[PDB]
Amino acid sequence: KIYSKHTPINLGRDLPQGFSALEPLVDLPIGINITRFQTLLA
Amino acid sequence: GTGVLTESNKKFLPFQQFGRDIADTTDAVRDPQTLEILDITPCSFGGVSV
Ligand SMILES: *[C@@H]1O[C@H](CO)[C@@H](O)[C@H](O)[C@H]1NC(C)=O
Ligand SMILES: *[C@@H]1O[C@H](CO)[C@@H](O)[C@H](O)[C@H]1NC(C)=O
Repeated sequence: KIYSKHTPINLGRDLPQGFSALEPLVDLPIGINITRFQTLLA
Repeated sequence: GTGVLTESNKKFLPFQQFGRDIADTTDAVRDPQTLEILDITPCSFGGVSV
């Protein structure tokens, strides 16, 4: 289950102070075992 | 169920399919075919005294 939110902030004070819910846009029937994750760069 | 279906101005998010009351009774549904938002109200009722 992946929840996403795009909030254009202006303060830039790292994580902002406030509330912003995230909506379940993606759900995948993957059925696998996940323990370690990494990110990808160009 | 049994009730009256009405066109509703409720703003469902695109992933939502239902809408419930305080007592966990459904008061809004989404049409599986035409993707319409239908409010469900109970039919007319009331106490009768003699
Ligand atoms: C997934 O793999 C780990 C080993 O790293 C194991 O302990 C676990 O039982 C497996 N299954 C899960 C997390 O559902
Ligand atoms: C099902 O009904 C909807 C509404 O009439 C229509 O848009 C859709 O194409 C239909 N699907 C199929 C597979 O016929």
